[PDB]
Amino acid sequence: AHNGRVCSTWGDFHYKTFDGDVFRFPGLCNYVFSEHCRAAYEDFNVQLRRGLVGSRPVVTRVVIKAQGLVLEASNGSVLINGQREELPYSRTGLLVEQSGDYIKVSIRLVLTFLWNGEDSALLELDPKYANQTCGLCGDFNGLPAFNEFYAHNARLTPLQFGNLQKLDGPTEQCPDPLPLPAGNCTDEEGICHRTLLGPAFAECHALVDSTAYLAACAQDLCRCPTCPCATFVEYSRQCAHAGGQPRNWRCPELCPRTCPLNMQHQECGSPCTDTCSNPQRAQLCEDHCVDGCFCPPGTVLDDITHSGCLPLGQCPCTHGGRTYSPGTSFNTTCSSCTCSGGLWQCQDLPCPGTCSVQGGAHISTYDEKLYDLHGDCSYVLSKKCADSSFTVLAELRKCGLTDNENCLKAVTLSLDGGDTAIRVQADGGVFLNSIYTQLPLSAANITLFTPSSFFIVVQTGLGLQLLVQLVPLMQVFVRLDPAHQGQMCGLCGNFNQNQADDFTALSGVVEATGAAFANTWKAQAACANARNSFEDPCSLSVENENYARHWCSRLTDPNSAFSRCHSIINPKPFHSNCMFDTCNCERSEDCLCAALSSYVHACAAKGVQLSDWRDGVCTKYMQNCPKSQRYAYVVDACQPTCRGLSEADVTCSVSFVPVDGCTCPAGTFLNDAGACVPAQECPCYAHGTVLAPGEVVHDEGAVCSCTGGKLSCLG
Amino acid sequence: ECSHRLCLGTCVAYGDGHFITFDGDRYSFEGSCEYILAQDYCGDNTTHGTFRIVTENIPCGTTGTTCSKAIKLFVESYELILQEGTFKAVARGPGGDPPYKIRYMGIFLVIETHGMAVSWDRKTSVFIRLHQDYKGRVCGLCGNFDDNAINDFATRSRSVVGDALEFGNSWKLSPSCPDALAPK
Ligand SMILES: *[C@@H]1O[C@H](CO)[C@@H](O)[C@H](O)[C@H]1NC(C)=O
Ligand SMILES: *[C@@H]1O[C@H](CO)[C@@H](O)[C@H](O)[C@H]1NC(C)=O
Ligand SMILES: *[C@@H]1O[C@H](CO)[C@@H](O)[C@H](O)[C@H]1NC(C)=O
Ligand SMILES: *[C@@H]1O[C@H](CO)[C@@H](O)[C@H](O)[C@H]1NC(C)=O
Ligand SMILES: *[C@@H]1O[C@H](CO)[C@@H](O)[C@H](O)[C@H]1NC(C)=O
Ligand SMILES: [Ca+2]
Ligand SMILES: [Ca+2]
Ligand SMILES: [Ca+2]
Repeated sequence: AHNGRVCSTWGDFHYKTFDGDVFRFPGLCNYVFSEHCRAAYEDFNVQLRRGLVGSRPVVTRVVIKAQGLVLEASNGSVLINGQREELPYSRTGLLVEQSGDYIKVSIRLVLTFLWNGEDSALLELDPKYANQTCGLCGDFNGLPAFNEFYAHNARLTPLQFGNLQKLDGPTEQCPDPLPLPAGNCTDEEGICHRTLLGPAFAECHALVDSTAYLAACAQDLCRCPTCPCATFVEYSRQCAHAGGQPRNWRCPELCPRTCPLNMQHQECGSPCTDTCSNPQRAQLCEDHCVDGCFCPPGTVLDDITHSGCLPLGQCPCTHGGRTYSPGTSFNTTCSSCTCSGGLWQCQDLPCPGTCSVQGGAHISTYDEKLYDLHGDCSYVLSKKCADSSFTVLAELRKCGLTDNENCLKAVTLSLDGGDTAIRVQADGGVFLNSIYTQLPLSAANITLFTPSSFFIVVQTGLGLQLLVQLVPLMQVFVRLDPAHQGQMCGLCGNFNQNQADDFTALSGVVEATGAAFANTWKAQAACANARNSFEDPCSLSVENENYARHWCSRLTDPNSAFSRCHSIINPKPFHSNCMFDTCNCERSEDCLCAALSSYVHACAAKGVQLSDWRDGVCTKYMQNCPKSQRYAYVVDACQPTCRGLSEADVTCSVSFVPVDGCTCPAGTFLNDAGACVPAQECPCYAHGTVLAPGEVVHDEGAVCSCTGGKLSCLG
Repeated sequence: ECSHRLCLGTCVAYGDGHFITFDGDRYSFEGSCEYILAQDYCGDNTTHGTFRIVTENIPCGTTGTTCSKAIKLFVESYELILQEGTFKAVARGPGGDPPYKIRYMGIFLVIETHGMAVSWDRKTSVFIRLHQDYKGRVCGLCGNFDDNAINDFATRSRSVVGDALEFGNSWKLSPSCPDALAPK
């Protein structure tokens, strides 16, 4: 262990070098406590300043210089490179903490400096610094009695030795301590002998000799009689550092210590206090005994709310910075996790898988393997490749000068082995079996309707739902009842919760990149193979650069509307999509707002209602609405219609993620004419007959009324 | 038609903090403390597990941007610290023969354990190759090796998060260490 890689300074100016020496040196200036001084380039330079508190010998300032880092500890405060910092302060290779009763500065592979704050200070050094250091801590050559005190072949007294390692301030001339006259007292009552030679440090007698510590205890007895326990504390530290196990020597009279209610003050407690945040940290630790507050065995520490040491099964859990007292639960969209057993017990609610094609080029599969596809053909977007039950096709078409300028142009749901084909174009035109079909339409369990002017919903009973975006451009989203898990094929991958198998082709091997995978799923053999694209279109135009940057940066802004989803969905792929689109898109605003809409819609699929994100952006999509309609951010149901309120509707029995778009406002309905009128202006419909509002009629021996669009009949 | 030989899973921890876990997921995490790059010491029983790998970012001449790594290859009761350009051995437990083997593979220190081979470029990249036996029973910053990359952001309490910072902050060895802030 830390056999001879330790030096220390304690109590009444007692200095202990690496190799085992002890001597008193009552200096009162700055001193080179240790320094890498036999190397071409120095690694550490730790200096001490020793002063008086009324009469108590203390350390008033430590200045550790290491590898370009300056660390000045004084006045209970720490200065890191000239700036005050709040404990703990951590950086690559460096960490300073208020651990336990001290201030500990560990510069990994360099040094370990403990400073109790008043009098003690201990240095652990790497083994590679042997023979290359010089200072009060010695030379680290391993030979105690022979090489610290020979200044050009002459032996020195500890006063002279400590005076050699002196360093004045720039404008300071500190004197030297004149030798202290003879001592007195000694250990008359025998306290030093009784304790140090007592049971507690038994095995410590086998590692560290107590003679100098006995002398120092007696000498401190000559000083105040509330300060003789410094030497015992130092002997405990040294015995722990050699490897031996010190035992508890403190008694309510022998410098008693106090700890919190659940925390006991121990000598030689395990340094790594298990805490149910990491309740098994103390498993395979490597660090010797350390003194301090500890917990009774079994009840690990609670560092999450600081309720003292708590039983393993009654301490909280943490999710996203939120505290959860054990017993509580939290369900995500996809899974529910209960805080119990000191952990999160997580079960999964069934989750419909979600493929999507955004920007006409980017594809997020069911396994969430985002990849780019710059192709010009019809690609089998998804297909239950056991059978031909359903086959979602997407036609991606090149839209500009560059081969990597693509737009989605159609979504052709083939069905029943090609017997049926629902083809949603990019203008919004919907073709049922290559025949124009307005919306809604409900037949063969297939339901087509527009929740708003921006989206078209193609809901089927076979399991898959298509949600297609037209504004600002053409994007597709696909939802699957999780029953089809690990069965599908096509571009969107086999939906088996594995991102490494998504590129499984029909030949039984995982394909390498996006385009190489896609060129196996082309619909027509005459298509041209997609090509891998490295050239970022962002590099072309500086004005395109600044425009795309200044707008797409709204994604990752922690103060932005999108921040609410940052802690759930990582927005880096979405920001890359926005950059690539806007830079490559001829209609930069269109692709930009398509990217922002895509991010919003994905987050709302995960279950977050991002709202009011179009501040000063994409407002031409606010204004362009059809007359008598209006925008809405949370459209989470069917469209309120006069026919529907009159006689119900199959349309409104479909659950889809809440999309945004243009709809009639609440309290209004659109008649068969499509104009938006309140309920009072739209008629009840009986047998398909327009029965005007507020009109009493006769039918089949009955009297009926049309109140607020609602039909009532009596008799 | 492919031969059916099993292939070793691969975790890659390199650069300023890029990780490619066993299940193929990729992310970036700039951590400064000691982080469990792998272990079998996670389960309803921790003690039927064998090994453990921690890493942390050494600066080699300052306290600034990272310059190298520091690995702690524990194997049962043995231990191997990889730093500064070579290896060490702080074997503390039962003193039998090494359950590891050491080799100088090109510009790499390669340490095998008959089912778990660690390759260290001697500066900053670690590539770990595991047998298919350890599938689903490991954890840390190389995921849990389950061929399910979506949930590889499983923290200490197995609360799968959508954020890299929380997943990294979970696996720090010493809870006293400060959590890394937002990477820049
Ligand atoms: C330490 O700093 C505080 C202010 O932070 C000051 O009031 C005090 O006098 C200083 N010295 C001591 C011994 O507290
Ligand atoms: C330590 O340094 C002294 C200084 O000259 C040298 O004579 C001696 O050989 C060195 N020994 C070791 C073990 O480094
Ligand atoms: C999810 O958790 C919340 C809070 O405990 C609860 O109100 C809600 O009912 C849960 N969802 C379920 C049980 O589907
Ligand atoms: C739904 O599908 C079944 C099976 O193909 C078919 O028999 C039925 O006519 C369809 N429509 C309804 C309303 O069930
Ligand atoms: C493993 O853990 C279970 C509880 O999860 C416990 O019942 C069992 O005794 C443990 N086995 C060993 C060998 O520790
Ligand atoms: Ca010496
Ligand atoms: Ca898959
Ligand atoms: Ca996983």
